[PDB]
Amino acid sequence: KINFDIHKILTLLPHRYPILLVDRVLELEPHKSIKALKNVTVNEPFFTGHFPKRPVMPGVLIIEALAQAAALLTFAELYYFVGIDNARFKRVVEPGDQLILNVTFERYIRGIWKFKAVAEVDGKVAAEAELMCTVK
Amino acid sequence: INFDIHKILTLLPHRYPILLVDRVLELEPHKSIKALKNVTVNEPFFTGHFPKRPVMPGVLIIEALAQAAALLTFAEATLYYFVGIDNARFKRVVEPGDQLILNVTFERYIRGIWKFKAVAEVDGKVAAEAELMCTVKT
Amino acid sequence: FDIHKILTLLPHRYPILLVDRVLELEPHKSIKALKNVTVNEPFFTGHFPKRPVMPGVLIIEALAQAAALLTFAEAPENTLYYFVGIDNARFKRVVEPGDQLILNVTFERYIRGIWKFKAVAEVDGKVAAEAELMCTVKT
Amino acid sequence: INFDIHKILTLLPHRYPILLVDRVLELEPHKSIKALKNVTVNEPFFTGHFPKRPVMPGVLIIEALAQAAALLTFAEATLYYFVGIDNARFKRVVEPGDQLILNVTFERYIRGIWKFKAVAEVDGKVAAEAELMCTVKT
Amino acid sequence: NFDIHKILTLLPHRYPILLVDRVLELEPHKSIKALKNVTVNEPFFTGHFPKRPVMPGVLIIEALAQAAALLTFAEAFVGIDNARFKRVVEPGDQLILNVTFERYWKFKAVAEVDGKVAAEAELMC
Amino acid sequence: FDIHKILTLLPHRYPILLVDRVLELEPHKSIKALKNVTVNEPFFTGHFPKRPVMPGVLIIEALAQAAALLTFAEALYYFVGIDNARFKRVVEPGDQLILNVTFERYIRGIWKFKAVAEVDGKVAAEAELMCTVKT
Repeated sequence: KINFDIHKILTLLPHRYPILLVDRVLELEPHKSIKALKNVTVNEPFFTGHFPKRPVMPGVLIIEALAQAAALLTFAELYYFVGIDNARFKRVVEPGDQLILNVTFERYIRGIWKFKAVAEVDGKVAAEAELMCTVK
Repeated sequence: INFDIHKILTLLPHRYPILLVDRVLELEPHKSIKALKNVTVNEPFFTGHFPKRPVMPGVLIIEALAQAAALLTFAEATLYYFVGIDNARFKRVVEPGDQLILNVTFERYIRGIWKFKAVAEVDGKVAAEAELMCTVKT
Repeated sequence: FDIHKILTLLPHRYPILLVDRVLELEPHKSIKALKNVTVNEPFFTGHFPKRPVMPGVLIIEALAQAAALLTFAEAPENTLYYFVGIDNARFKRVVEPGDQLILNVTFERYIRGIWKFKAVAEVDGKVAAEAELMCTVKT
Repeated sequence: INFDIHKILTLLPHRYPILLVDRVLELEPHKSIKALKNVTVNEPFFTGHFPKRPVMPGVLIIEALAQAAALLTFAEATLYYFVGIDNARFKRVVEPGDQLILNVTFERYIRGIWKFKAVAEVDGKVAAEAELMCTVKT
Repeated sequence: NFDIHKILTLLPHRYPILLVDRVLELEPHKSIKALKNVTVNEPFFTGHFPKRPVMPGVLIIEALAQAAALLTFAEAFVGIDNARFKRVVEPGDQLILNVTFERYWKFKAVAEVDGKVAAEAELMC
Repeated sequence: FDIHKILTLLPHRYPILLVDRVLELEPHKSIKALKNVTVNEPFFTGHFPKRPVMPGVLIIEALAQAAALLTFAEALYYFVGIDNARFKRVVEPGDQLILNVTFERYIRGIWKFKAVAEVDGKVAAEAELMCTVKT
């Protein structure tokens, strides 16, 4: 089980501020599954407008985080979203949460990858979804 | 009905850097909406996505589709949250210069969940399509 | 041509690269370019908080970046672009999120390091702004 | 009359990233003003203009001067609009480290339009000069 | 024990310099344990440093000082001393902000990551 | 020397490069640098929304980068200590922060410095800084 840091991540993904959303890889079973982390703090650029009176992590960004972990899983050992399916959001995610990013490989069919993805906060499920991706 | 960024601002709580609807082109209240989102290289996400080559992140397209949906909800009538996204497919890369036409049609309401069919078009071709489910709180 | 050719020709980057695409190009004579205006632009938070209004000076900036594309095209980080003068600039319409700013620039004259252009920005076939622009190029 | 960024905040609506006047040093009410604008490399435009060589955009010097003109207009007396720029000349490249002295003398008022003579100086030498036409709406 | 929303009502600080995400334990008028999450998606990381992300030391002091204001204004910046930085704080760290009241407003402060001390300092207000 | 030499010597960038210009340099002994303070800086929007105030810790950071400049001038940057830092003035948009940094001692990988930030000739902040350079 491979474990690596934000420095290794930078060499693997083209994503940068303000939309690189994986801080750390905790466990990685190459080409099979990955456990990554995404710290959530009030000091991130979107919180100021989502929402002014009350900070809420945009759910589309939890999906983005997961798809970035999916990409680490692919690239480890540019990225493009092809499909999102069965996305369910089950908790408002806020400043202070750590966002465990669990993603498993499912299939590859002609340059499209299907992944199963779950984001947890404190053992509970915050969101889940099936992601489909391609590189170019 | 049709309105501008100024009415939009009075209807959505979203602000920069994640207010992603510029104009309402048509609103058939409580039924359907065609809204506009201008994509320009002068947006803060393009610097990181991706440094070599600008690409509008697919998820912000979904996000823009949801704010069109909230307008549909809120117009002719408080925070907006996602509960589900199904059958979300991305068919075209969207770039600086494109106008993102945001077509949203209300489908059902059930115990706080609003469901919509959403289609984002650029030049009359489908860039993304998804089914959206959202709720409203506090 | 598109935002990618544009990126290979101009040194300007965020938050001041204000041309998205080139619609028409009569090489060394004139250019019609496009700048999409959206509320998701960093200057709108400050200009103004109550009511988004595209700042007139940035329309001018967009017109001058177009002029520079006219200059650098059919002809990377270290050749820079500078306003030397602006004459006869008139702002006729307020430009807003939603508007597509059509950037029309025609080359008029070059001498001893200065390019003069006649520039007109339009929104929906109506004149938003017009100016005479004088610019130079260094290192 | 000498006042600071705090009085300034009460008189002008402009805010970050386009409030470009830091301090007023001299005000002859409704006739002339000397304001101040600190140029530092920690300003959001410098990263794009230009990467690897900071250059204050000339149009933001024009903007700074116009805000000094707005102050001249609003003090000892609600949005602000550019109507015109004429005879704009840029004589020095302005950089991080330079203090910009914003000199604005009122010149005429005809049917809604204020006109001003404007000069921006760095270290006693002229960085930019221009004639500015402005108007106040809603 | 209280959250970001509560914090927002007690500190005037806002983005990009509000650096307390959550208060884990407060013993009023006496001590506070506070949390500040560190992620690569914070605005300073892009120039500190370009090759290599590294949380500015002075920002850990800022976070501890905010942790200390919370101690002060709940149930209701003049000097730093003996500040030492022992560990580089990085994206992914959960920065635990410990602040005890030591006299009066002086404080002893220790920012811990993963139970190791990241930095420590005396603070006055 | 100017912001352009400064860029060639510090690795720091926006939004945390906080020296605009070096005014005097006694190589390996001392430095007088400049930091322009303007409302158009990213931190002011949050510190504080009502009322701009430059944060005390960013003055320290400015002084520390002046020390980096001093260390690197005629020959990554890490803070190791800060001592006897007092803040004696509220610095505002419009102020020029004069960054006075004297080098004192290098023992065992630690550079030590006395640092003073002045506004309008009067003292704004003063501190002893300990730093070290890695990689």
